[PDB]
Amino acid sequence: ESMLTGRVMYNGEALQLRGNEAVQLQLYQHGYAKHDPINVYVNQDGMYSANLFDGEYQMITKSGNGPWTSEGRDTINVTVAGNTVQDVEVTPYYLVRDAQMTLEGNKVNASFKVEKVAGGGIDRVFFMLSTTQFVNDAEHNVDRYDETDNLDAYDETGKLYTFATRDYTDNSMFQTALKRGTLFGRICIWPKGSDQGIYSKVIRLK
Repeated sequence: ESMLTGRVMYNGEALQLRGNEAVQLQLYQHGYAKHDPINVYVNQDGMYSANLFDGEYQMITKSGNGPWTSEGRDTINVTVAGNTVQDVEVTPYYLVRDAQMTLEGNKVNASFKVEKVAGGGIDRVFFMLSTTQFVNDAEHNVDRYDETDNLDAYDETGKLYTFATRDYTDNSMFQTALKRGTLFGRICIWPKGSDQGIYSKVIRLK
């Protein structure tokens, strides 16, 4: 069996997603009308891998699934002949730019800049803390902190967003992560209309 791999990307760059099983691509072998696809998951770094027999496939994003619009959505004809690469281009709503999360004693200061692509408005923004690198909207074994006011005031490319400072003095997992020297963070923009967040890269704060 061969491996079909690739990236979900925009303008040359793989997207930062919720890994696990939240974002799926579809592979069709009998035409789109037959509505019988193979499921392929996309990881937190925008990469997918599928174990397939050689042959002809049509690959497409799953309608409505992922922090992007249907712009340019169409089937991509793929010939799998041994291990094969095929990227998928999408148009995101937003990207999280210049993400910074800094540790100051027991406090965390997080900020970022908005890049507006398709746009449509920002539903919520939040950051996550974790003792490991696997951090997303559901997995965050130290904290998740959301802000939801005035987000329309940041709905423009280049706008700097600064979170309220958060103190983690009595969080045993946090204090342990400090002492073990292992604290990870991530930031998310949730676009209005999206089923999924778009993220910064994972940041190691300590």
